[PDB]
Amino acid sequence: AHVVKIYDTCIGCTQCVRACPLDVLEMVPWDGCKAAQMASSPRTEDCVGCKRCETACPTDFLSVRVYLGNESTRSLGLAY
Amino acid sequence: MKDFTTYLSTAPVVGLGWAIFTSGLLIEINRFFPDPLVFSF
Amino acid sequence: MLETPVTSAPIVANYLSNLPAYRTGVAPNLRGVEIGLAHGFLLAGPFIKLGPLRNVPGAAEVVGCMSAAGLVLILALCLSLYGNAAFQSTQDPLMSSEGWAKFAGGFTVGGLSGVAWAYVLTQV
Amino acid sequence: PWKQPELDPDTPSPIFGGSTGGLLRKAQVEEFYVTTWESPKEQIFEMPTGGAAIMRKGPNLLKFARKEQCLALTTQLRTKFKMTPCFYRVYADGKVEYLHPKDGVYPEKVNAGRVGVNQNMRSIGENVDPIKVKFTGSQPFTI
Amino acid sequence: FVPPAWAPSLFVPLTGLVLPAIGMAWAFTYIQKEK
Amino acid sequence: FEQWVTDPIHVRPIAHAIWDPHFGQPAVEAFTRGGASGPVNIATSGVYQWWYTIGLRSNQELYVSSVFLALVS
Amino acid sequence: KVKIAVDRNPVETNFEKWAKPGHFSRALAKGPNTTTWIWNLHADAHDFDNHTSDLEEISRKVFSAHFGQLGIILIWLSGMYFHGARFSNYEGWLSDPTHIKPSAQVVWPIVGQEILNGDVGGGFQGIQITSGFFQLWRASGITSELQLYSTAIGGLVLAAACFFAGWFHYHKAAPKLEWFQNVESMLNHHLAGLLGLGSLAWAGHQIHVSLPVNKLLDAGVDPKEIPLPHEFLLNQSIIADLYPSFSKGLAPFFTLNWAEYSDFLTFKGGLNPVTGGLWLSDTAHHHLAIAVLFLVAGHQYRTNWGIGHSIKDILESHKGPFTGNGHAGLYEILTTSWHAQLAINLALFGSLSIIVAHHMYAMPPYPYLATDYGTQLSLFTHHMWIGGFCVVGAGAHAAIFMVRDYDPTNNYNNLLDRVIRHRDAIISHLNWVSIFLGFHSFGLYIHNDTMSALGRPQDMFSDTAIQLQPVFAQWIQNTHFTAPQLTAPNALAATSLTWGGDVVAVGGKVAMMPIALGTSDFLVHHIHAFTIHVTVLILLKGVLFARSSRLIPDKANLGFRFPCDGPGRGGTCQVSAWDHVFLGLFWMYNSLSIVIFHFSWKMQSDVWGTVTDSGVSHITGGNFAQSANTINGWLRDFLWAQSSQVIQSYGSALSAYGLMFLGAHFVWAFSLMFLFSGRGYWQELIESIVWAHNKLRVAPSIQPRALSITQGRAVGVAHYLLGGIATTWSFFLARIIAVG
Amino acid sequence: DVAGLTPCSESKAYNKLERKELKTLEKRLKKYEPGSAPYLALQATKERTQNRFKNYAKAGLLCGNDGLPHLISDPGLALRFNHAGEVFIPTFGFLYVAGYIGHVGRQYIIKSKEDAKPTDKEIILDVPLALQLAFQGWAWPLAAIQELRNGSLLEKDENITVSPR
Ligand code: CLA
Ligand code: CLA
Ligand code: CLA
Ligand code: CLA
Ligand SMILES: CC1=C(/C=C/C(C)=C/C=C/C(C)=C\C=C\C=C(C)\C=C\C=C(C)\C=C\C2=C(C)CCCC2(C)C)C(C)(C)CCC1
Ligand SMILES: CC1=C(C/C=C(\C)CCC[C@H](C)CCC[C@H](C)CCCC(C)C)C(=O)c2ccccc2C1=O
Ligand code: SF4
Repeated sequence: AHVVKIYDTCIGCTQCVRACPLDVLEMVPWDGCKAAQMASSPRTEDCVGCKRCETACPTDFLSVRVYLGNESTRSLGLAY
Repeated sequence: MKDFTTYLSTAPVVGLGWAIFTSGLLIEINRFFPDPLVFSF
Repeated sequence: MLETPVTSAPIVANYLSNLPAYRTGVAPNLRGVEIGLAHGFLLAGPFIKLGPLRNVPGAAEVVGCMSAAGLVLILALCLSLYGNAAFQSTQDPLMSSEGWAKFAGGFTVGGLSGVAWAYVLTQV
Repeated sequence: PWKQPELDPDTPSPIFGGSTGGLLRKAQVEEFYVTTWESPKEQIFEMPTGGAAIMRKGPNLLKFARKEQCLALTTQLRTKFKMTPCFYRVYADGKVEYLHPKDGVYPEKVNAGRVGVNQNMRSIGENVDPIKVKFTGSQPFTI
Repeated sequence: FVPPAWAPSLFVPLTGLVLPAIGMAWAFTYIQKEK
Repeated sequence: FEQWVTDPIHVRPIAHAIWDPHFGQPAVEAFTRGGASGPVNIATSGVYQWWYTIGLRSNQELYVSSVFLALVS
Repeated sequence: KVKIAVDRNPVETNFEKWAKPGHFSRALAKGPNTTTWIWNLHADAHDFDNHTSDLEEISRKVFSAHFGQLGIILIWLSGMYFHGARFSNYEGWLSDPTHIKPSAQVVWPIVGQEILNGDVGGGFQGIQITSGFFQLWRASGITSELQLYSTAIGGLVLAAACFFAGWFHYHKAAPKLEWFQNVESMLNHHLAGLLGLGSLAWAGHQIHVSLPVNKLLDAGVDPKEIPLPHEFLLNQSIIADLYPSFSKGLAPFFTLNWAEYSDFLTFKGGLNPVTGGLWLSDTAHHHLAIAVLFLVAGHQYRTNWGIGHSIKDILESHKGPFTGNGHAGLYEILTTSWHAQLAINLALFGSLSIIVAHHMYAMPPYPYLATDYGTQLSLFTHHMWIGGFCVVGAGAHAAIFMVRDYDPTNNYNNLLDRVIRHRDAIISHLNWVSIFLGFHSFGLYIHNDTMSALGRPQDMFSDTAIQLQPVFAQWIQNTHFTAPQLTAPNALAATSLTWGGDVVAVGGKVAMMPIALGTSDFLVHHIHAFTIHVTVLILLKGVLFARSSRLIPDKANLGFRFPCDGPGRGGTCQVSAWDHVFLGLFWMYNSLSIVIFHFSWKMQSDVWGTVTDSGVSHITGGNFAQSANTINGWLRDFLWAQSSQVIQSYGSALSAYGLMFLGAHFVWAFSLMFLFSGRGYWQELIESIVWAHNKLRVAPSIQPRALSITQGRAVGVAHYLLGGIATTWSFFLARIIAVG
Repeated sequence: DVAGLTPCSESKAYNKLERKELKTLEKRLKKYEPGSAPYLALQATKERTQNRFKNYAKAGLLCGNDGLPHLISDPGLALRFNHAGEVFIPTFGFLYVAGYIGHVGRQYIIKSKEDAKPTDKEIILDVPLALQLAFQGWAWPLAAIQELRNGSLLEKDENITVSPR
């Protein structure tokens, strides 16, 4: 499926997870940010690449990136 | 007055004023100098 | 899921039950023969009517019959292609690969038989 | 959460008529998703696959063909009535997978029990150029 | 040397009907070829 | 090619003959141009002028050139 | 129960909010920082549902906006009457309407545009107008320019009154929500007062003013020697001489002997041979009957006096077994949602505009209207396009209601819920119908073109080879030709000349004549039905899938107007209902363009022309029976055979039509860069221009940004529609003025 | 007599075009009585056409083979054949006016940035300040080249927003 990569510039604001319509991201404990939270993608096989997480990222550039490629039944959003 | 003046100070109103000013200037120039093409004093 | 009066009508249910495709009471060869007969008989219709030789009497029916036979053969080739390229991997024998091959053979046999029957009916 | 709940197919479905955008043949060929919630009272909600339904006072079970529909229903129930539902995924062979509350605390929380995966530890824009990774099968963002 | 007069009556239907038909048949079997 | 070689001003070059069973009789009659026995297409690629310029004159030369280029391919 | 509920002075008339451009929404209240704010200023200006969540303030804003639009309309009408009063040859046109072209716009000689003031006749120079205002004023009994001046001054006064009324009813005395929700009182007052009372007043004007002036004009007397309408109003001797039944003096009306009024309230259905228009007595009895029917219908609903009908009770009572809750929650929907009422009003208004265009080309309800071919063509095309725009806005605002104002609590098993519940079957069946129609019409056209290019005229679907005649339309035409014979024996002749009969001509030009229907007419009618079906499919798919879909289950949370949901699931570009309306606008444009092309060609070939002693010689010689069956026929015998007047109009008064034609081609071509492409390219180009202006230290404080994807689509569809509309307008007007 | 072209006064097609225009104007004029406003309008149009045709001649304008005057754009060639007033002087005048516009816009951009919310001044224009900068732009090239000399016209590449490579 698609590739979801999260960098260290994330501030743990949990906006990307709330904007996710397929429950791909998660919040794990961290020490590199003030909020002590870091975004993770343990369910990247269910991500369709809608880039809704990138819209909700408040940091400049993007702390979360979605790269398309190798579309599957789950990645193409097919009910059939 | 000053609220109406700031409304007149908005960009579309002053653009409209420039539009009427420039159009009237060019139209009066064309009317009182009928169809010129080459600058010949 | 959304049931309708026309889809769940008992008359519609028994009309679709005894159809050759949904009978599930015979070999695929007989169903293919019936399908080919019916569809060739109806497909010969527009060919004996509006073909390029429709103004010429006699030859119009023959030309339409060979065109219907060619269309039947093309449909049989596409049926065989679908059977070979659809059921190539793992209770109805029609959904099987060789079952669909026998269905296609019955379909082309019925198609040529229906074309010949339409030719006989147009001649008489 | 502490113990992963097991789905019950005998739980009553919410009061609804017939759906057209419901489960297709993929439900009997591939996996399909099933959402469960616990309604304290009967009320009308809007399904993502059609019109409106009425949930029963008790357990409620619904079936969908896409995980996005399940999460849309979940977030609608959480925003409108604070329902906290949960959906499973059932394959063709009957394998049941727990999907939304992986630790039972929802992904908005942390719970100090999830290991962060697929996290690049370098800043964005510090990735190597595609010329550096050529004829290797490794993307610049996958390292 | 010079082709016969029936060559347009044979090669044109061959490359207009038969050859594209067998090409599409081969391509259809190649698209849906599974393991 | 030979008729165009003899008179390069008046008669038009022929690209390829047309064999279309969907053609009607007025369409067959209207496409008979350049002194041909059937429906032909008037050549606009300019290979007639080029092959006249390089020295090709007979149809046998074009035949052997075509078979040699097929062998080369 | 029904009473006036008005709040006194809720909004103070202060200019403090005129200084701040963005004030209606909190998003724009923070001030501008990018240029996309400015477009957002001009996009959410009338989005009153987004500014406030209170329905009362939205209703007050709607009332004020309607008053403003009526004031604008009255200003435009007063300006039209003023232009007819001063810069017009209406008095010259009244002397000889069959030789002087109607002109009401005069240009200033500045840069050589004075050549646009063509020789319209009657010692006047101006632009030949196609609005038909001259025929409307002749139908209203207007003779001198003083009456037009008085009408213009009254229109300006009423426009100022309506503008002050909007200011008063918003700022001073704002009606409450309960005042707007009295739908029964609104319907009763509109049926009885807005429509019926106006119909009776216009009927009385036609009886007392328009009929004698029109009769004297048809008699051939001097318009200057025609007595003034007040002489007919006060003194009864002239009205008794013109109509003996006026000598009774309202006796037959109050003694129920209405047959005595048959001299000036006639039923002679057809065209007046003197002027080629509808009989004014027929229009008088028509508007009188319409007024009576609407005053009857306006006493239907119960408001405050017990008797009447309840709309909610009627809607809840009409429930069948196959529909569940039949029309249950619709009363609450239409009394709370402005957008549902907007969709209903726009759909019915557009359909009625199409009806107006059809029944106005069919029956010209104006003296010397059918002789002016340009006026009839322009009016038909204009009403056609306004109707199409209204019926596509109906789908747009229906989708807006679906996104915003739909409540699933009030819609459990009602009709809207079941429509949403089988929307997939609806869309699939409509798609199949559209595909089948497009095949069996456009493929028929391609078949005709191929068999024409293959030299097989006997293989074509023409009027000579394969007779696919419209037997139903021909049977209906024959039945309506015999409508006065057996089923409506009180009518003197047929209700229109399109069904059949003879040829009515005015001044040597044919006003109306029977229209023959052949295979080409059947082909173009089925093509029109196919295009309408496709547009209906697009707009219905936009409306029904506005909330959710299999592709996107949470489309309602994304709003009505969003560009996309990213490239996920393969790509979700143009998935919103707004994008569906944007796509359907082009299909509406294509449908109406084909419709008006069919109208222009059919009426130029089989209706319009000149009348000589040998017969009726049409403009194009009746090629529609042999050329309209192929696409190349429209390409050559309709688009290339015509449009020669547009390209040869240079150096004459019609050259502005050619310039407008070129500009319309330009705008249509310029729209394609917004229709195609995207946003990131222009954003990076703007970044490069930002670097260029930053090098020179002339970078603006407001950051320039590329247009939004929705904004870019809107700009593209707007410029595309404007270019196509003005192209057809210029081509039609130039062709119909030069040769007509 | 450059580019193989003849002067408009010496040309025959120019006089033929003028005669054709006068003929069609007279044909339009003959349909109206002399005591009517369209007659005076057409007489004024004919007088304007005659004045324009006289002014195009005896002014250095030349036409080739169609009577439509042609313009010479190369400086020097236009200088030695008195064709500088065709495009050479108007292009300098347009450059002067365009520099006026650019200098006025630059002055308004710079002078409205050292204050709170410069976008508010951008969207609601300071009309007295705009008019003052309008009447102070008559010496735009002097101020432009002086800003070039002192380096305030151009920004350095360190304070300029730049796209990643
Ligand atoms: C029989 C009485 C009557 C009449 C004639 C009208 C007439 C009208 N109403 Mg109204 N309405 C009425 C009663 C009436 N209303 C009642 C009782 C209610 C409350 C239930 C409403 C609630 C209502 C709403 C909510 C809206 C209208 C609107 C309109 C306009 C529709 C647009 C149109 O057709 O243009 C026709 C235009 C003309 C004929 C031009 C002349 C218009 C004149 C000035 C109006 C004169 C009639 C007026 C009602 C007399 C009373 C006002 C008096 C105190 C001065 C029209 C002017 C719409 C609107 O706001 O438009 C401004 C609108 O949205 N009506
Ligand atoms: C709205 C439409 C309309 C209008 C305005 C009129 C108006 C008129 N018609 Mg017409 N008519 C109409 C429709 C109309 N009719 C229709 C539908 C038909 C059916 C075919 C006719 C058939 C018809 C015939 C056959 C005749 C008329 C005639 C008349 C006139 C007689 C009026 C009369 O006695 O009525 C009754 C009028 C009143 C009772 C007056 C109203 C009460 C007043 C206004 C009270 C004022 C009080 C006020 C406070 C005090 C003054 C104020 C001041 C001090 C400042 C009048 C000009 C007759 C005519 O022209 O001869 C004179 C005639 O022969 N009409
Ligand atoms: C009965 C009339 C009516 C009414 C009262 C409304 C009211 C509304 N509509 Mg609707 N609409 C209508 C007809 C109507 N519409 C029709 C006929 C169409 C189809 C064309 C639409 C299509 C439509 C869409 C697609 C949308 C709306 C929206 C809206 C809302 C805000 C509109 C706004 O802010 O525009 C502000 C004004 C403008 C943006 C100016 C528009 C100017 C156009 C694009 C170009 C004008 C060209 C002009 C004719 C020629 C210019 C030439 C040039 C050289 C000068 C509001 C609820 C919007 C919304 O959010 O709904 C809630 C929305 O998305 N409407
Ligand atoms: C002339 C160009 C053209 C054509 C042919 C189509 C064709 C189609 N569009 Mg459309 N469309 C076009 C331009 C065109 N579009 C443009 C410019 C836009 C932008 C506004 C759109 C926007 C648009 C939308 C928004 C929708 C469509 C839809 C459709 C379908 C309707 C099917 C139908 O009724 O006709 C049947 C098809 C034809 C008549 C095609 C003509 C070709 C011949 C006659 C068919 C046979 C060819 C030949 C004999 C077979 C060759 C075999 C082999 C050699 C290849 C169809 C696929 C709708 C859809 O999906 O289906 C309902 C739909 O919703 N289109
Ligand atoms: C003589 C002549 C000619 C020629 C010319 C030429 C050849 C030119 C060149 C030129 C060049 C070769 C140039 C260059 C340049 C460069 C640069 C680098 C620039 C810059 C600029 C700037 C920077 C500007 C600025 C400004 C603005 C924009 C605004 C404000 C003001 C100012 C001015 C400051 C011709 C024939 C055509 C025509 C006639 C005349
Ligand atoms: C060109 C283009 C742009 C760039 C267009 C922009 C930035 C809009 C520019 C509008 C200008 C500023 C309007 C005013 C133009 C003139 C300066 C005003 C008239 C001047 C005369 C009176 C002198 C997009 O942003 C875009 C977005 C989405 C899809 C397609 C496109 C698209 O095609
Ligand atoms: S939206 Fe961005 S900054 Fe916020 S938690 Fe997600 S990756 Fe981090």
